[PDB]
Amino acid sequence: EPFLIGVSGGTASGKSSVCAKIVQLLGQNEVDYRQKQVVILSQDSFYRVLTSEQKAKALKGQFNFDHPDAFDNELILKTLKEITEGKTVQIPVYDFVSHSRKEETVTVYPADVVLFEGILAFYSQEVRDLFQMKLFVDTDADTRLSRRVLRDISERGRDLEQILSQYITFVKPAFEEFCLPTKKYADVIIPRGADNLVAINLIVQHIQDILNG
Amino acid sequence: EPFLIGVSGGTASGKSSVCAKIVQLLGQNEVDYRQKQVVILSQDSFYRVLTSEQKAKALKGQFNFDHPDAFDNELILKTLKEITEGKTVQIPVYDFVSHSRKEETVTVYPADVVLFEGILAFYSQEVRDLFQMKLFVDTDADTRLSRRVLRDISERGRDLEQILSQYITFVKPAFEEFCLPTKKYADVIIPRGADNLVAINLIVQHIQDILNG
Amino acid sequence: EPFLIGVSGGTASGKSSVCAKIVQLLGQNEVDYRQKQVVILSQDSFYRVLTSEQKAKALKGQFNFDHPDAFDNELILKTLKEITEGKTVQIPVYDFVSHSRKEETVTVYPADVVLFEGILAFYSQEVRDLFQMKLFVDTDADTRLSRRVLRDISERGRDLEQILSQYITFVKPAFEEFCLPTKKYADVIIPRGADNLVAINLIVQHIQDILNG
Amino acid sequence: EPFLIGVSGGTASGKSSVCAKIVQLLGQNEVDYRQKQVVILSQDSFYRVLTSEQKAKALKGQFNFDHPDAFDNELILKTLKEITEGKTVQIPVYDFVSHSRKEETVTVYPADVVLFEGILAFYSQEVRDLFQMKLFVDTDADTRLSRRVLRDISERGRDLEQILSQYITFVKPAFEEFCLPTKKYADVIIPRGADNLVAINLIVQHIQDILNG
Ligand SMILES: Nc1ncnc2c1ncn2[C@@H]1O[C@H](COP(=O)(O)OP(=O)(O)O)[C@@H](O)[C@H]1O
Ligand SMILES: Nc1ncnc2c1ncn2[C@@H]1O[C@H](COP(=O)(O)OP(=O)(O)O)[C@@H](O)[C@H]1O
Ligand SMILES: Nc1ncnc2c1ncn2[C@@H]1O[C@H](COP(=O)(O)OP(=O)(O)O)[C@@H](O)[C@H]1O
Ligand SMILES: Nc1ncnc2c1ncn2[C@@H]1O[C@H](COP(=O)(O)OP(=O)(O)O)[C@@H](O)[C@H]1O
Ligand SMILES: Nc1ccn([C@@H]2O[C@H](COP(=O)(O)O)[C@@H](O)[C@H]2O)c(=O)n1
Ligand SMILES: Nc1ccn([C@@H]2O[C@H](COP(=O)(O)O)[C@@H](O)[C@H]2O)c(=O)n1
Ligand SMILES: Nc1ccn([C@@H]2O[C@H](COP(=O)(O)O)[C@@H](O)[C@H]2O)c(=O)n1
Ligand SMILES: Nc1ccn([C@@H]2O[C@H](COP(=O)(O)O)[C@@H](O)[C@H]2O)c(=O)n1
Ligand SMILES: [Mg+2]
Ligand SMILES: [Mg+2]
Ligand SMILES: [Mg+2]
Ligand SMILES: [Mg+2]
Repeated sequence: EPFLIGVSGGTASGKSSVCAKIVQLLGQNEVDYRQKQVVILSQDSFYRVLTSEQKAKALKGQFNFDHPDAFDNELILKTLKEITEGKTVQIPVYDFVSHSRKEETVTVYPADVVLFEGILAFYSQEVRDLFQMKLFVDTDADTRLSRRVLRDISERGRDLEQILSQYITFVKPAFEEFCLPTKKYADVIIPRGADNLVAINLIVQHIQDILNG
Repeated sequence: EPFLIGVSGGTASGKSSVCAKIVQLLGQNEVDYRQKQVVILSQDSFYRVLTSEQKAKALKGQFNFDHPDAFDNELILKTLKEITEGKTVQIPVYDFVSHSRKEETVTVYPADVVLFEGILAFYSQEVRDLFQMKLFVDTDADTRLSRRVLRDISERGRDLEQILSQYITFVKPAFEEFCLPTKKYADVIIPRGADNLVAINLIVQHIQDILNG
Repeated sequence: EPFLIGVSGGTASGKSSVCAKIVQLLGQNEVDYRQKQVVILSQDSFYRVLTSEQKAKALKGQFNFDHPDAFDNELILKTLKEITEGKTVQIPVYDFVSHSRKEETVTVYPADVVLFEGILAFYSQEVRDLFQMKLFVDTDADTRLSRRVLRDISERGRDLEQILSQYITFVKPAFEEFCLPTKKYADVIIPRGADNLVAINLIVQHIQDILNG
Repeated sequence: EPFLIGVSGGTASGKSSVCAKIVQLLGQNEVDYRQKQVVILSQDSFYRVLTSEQKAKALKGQFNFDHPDAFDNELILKTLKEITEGKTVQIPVYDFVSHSRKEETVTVYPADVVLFEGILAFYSQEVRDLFQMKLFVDTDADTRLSRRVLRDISERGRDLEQILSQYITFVKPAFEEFCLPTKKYADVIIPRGADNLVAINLIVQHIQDILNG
């Protein structure tokens, strides 16, 4: 029943902002949580719980959060399957500042349209096949690195050199090995991320049509 | 005023078939010529009339039909502006077999939506500014060459050797120098071409909305 | 022990002609077979013997000769190791017209320098580690397709349609999945191919040094 | 008489370090300044003197040091021509910390081999034709940005946000518009910059051969 839209692109490409803008333009930020018609799920909500050793390494920017193994892919698939079945689900909340899953959770009631966004949203064939539309937010790597540096220092309490070390060591290689090869599965490529008002209004209009019947 | 959609991409990327699929799905092929609400204009209709020396080289695959100068940009601008003003216009008919413009012209009546497609549709800023939406059909160069070889032999009366010679000598360099750099002006990138049904349906749905108001 | 130089690059990038130009410039074509100091080995000599079903599909351009499995990597490793040990070896002769290995084999006597070239020469780590120098011939995909079409029609008994079909279906995908990713192992990237005289002369000069001691 | 080698690549690709390593391995750092056989000239030595307004903007990372206009190209050409004529020349010394030409200068006596390195070494046809060998140090843009950030903060007294602003606004666009299109003129592409010992020893050996006669 629900129409699932998968959204991918590299880190800091604008995935989160594109999805947030779409939902805001659809007037969903005003709808009762129990009656939202369009919701956004982030693949990062499903990052795995780290062991003491792993967290230690994460604090030093030495843990690989960009490899498919960093995510609980079974939980992702099972949650998406339940959503397609019209079931109400609970989604974990991840804290990038402490590299941990919070205690609080977000309950997702049956929706008509679901946006699932993540750096590896198209990595798994099973997950891919669940999407009726696949969008890829394409932003150059150097541009994304500049955005990631500014974002991580000002929002995630990260140190510049740690960010750059983590990026060169893990983010870049994993993006090239696991994310780029999935771009070919996208139906539509969106450049300029959240500043692309034309592409965004196009998706908004399409979703509204789907909502109207 | 009519809603203009510009469509670009390299040679044989799928521009013509994408526009053709869009109007077919909109049911325009079952509407009388005078009653069509969506019409397709091709930049190739505006190739310049060749001088005798130019045609000579053209017959040997030694003329550059991929340079911006090969198109009558002044006529393109004039024609598109008149269309924007709701005027009925006559446009030339180009024959790829003879590298020449035919005697007959095509009457383009006022339509609600106009698709203008061509390898250098986004080259001119004045032209570019007339499009309310810009689409770029992105298809790999080798895939496109394959498509062009078969198409040119079967539709444009060309022979293998000349096609490859012209491609390597003029088409490839011109694409990199003049076409590729215009990709940044597109609002939406459609990979592969006419087989991309989700992207096509997104544009069809958008156009149907314009037609309904 | 002999100095081994590995050479890779996509199909028709210019690997064979680059190696051929190098030995020609070193004057090896004017030296008796037994006296040659620089020899060329092609990975294509190690294609596997096809089963009846495989040859059937091969005749229709429906067999994947671009997958690592299409080569006998065990024989390649064994042969190269023996050559490294200064042993004389016999290598197979492959016929592209019939997709089969000939009855006769070629005797490879101990040489001071060995050029081993092939589309997947850097795929195997064990093989890769035997090369003291690795060169990757980088030529654009469309340029390469053009070259392959002409070469395959004139040298490998293929017809246009089948070539393009095989290329798009197996060659292109395999290059992106298996060949392209090995480019990172090259020490030197030689663009364009055999027409790159400065790059070729650099390798010739380097080899002449090895020959002089 | 002198053999000129042009070296290009984007900012922080490793151009300076590659050239320095080559000269050091050739034993030139021990030779009397008046008798050096191999010398390195940097295109940055020829940055233009800024006006008061320009310097003000430079202090804010708002001046375009990546456009061909930022360099005194006539002085570059004339100096290279004089060097080819065996003339002794004087080369300005640039200070990145103060965005200015210093008073001190470096005198360059007749050399046998000259390495000229810069982000736009291959931009001018006249300058390009002076080179008998053209090398391009190829390093990914995101990797180069990370290196540039670390370098500018620790060696050029620049602020992080100013570096990123200057990079996004000027460096990246100019690299893509003016530098990338010159890569096609390179004879040899060198990856991994100064860590590529194989490629570096190859150039060293070639130069030594040129020096020996
Ligand atoms: N179009 C843009 N221009 C400049 N900065 C942007 C743009 N889009 C996003 N950013 C910034 O880049 C960072 C990446 O944000 P986000 O939308 O969450 O990307 P992603 O979800 O792919 O990681 C954010 O800090 C955001 O404010
Ligand atoms: N998905 C596809 N698979 C096989 N052939 C295709 C596909 N898409 C287009 N073609 C063919 O490729 C050629 C390029 O066609 P066209 O749509 O006219 O591109 P363009 O208008 O950009 O030049 C045509 O002969 C067309 O029928
Ligand atoms: N610079 C060039 N210009 C035109 N044709 C070329 C050039 N270089 C190679 N070719 C041709 O392209 C084809 C590819 O040849 P080859 O050297 O065998 O490449 P590879 O060994 O990588 O498959 C050959 O038919 C060859 O003669
Ligand atoms: N191979 C490398 N690995 C890590 N850092 C490097 C490497 N090569 C250079 N760097 C660093 O990157 C910066 C770029 O240096 P440089 O050689 O001067 O490049 P360019 O001359 O192209 O600007 C320097 O601060 C240097 O120490
Ligand atoms: N604890 C974590 C979890 C993820 N991440 C990063 O978050 C990125 C994915 O989130 P964005 O799509 O929002 O960029 C990954 O590239 C990864 O390196 C992190 O830096 N620390
Ligand atoms: N007489 C002509 C006119 C155009 N052309 C080619 O047609 C192409 C543009 O049309 P397509 O977008 O349909 O490929 C150009 O790349 C150009 O080389 C040609 O081959 N002969
Ligand atoms: N029987 C065979 C064996 C190999 N090949 C092709 O030969 C190529 C490898 O040789 P080149 O490097 O000379 O191009 C592969 O891309 C493969 O498709 C073929 O077309 N038929
Ligand atoms: N005053 C100056 C002059 C040049 N530059 C930078 O120096 C770079 C070129 O030097 P590198 O090749 O050493 O990176 C340019 O990208 C330019 O932005 C600067 O940041 N301030
Ligand atoms: Mg995000
Ligand atoms: Mg067309
Ligand atoms: Mg070959
Ligand atoms: Mg430098």
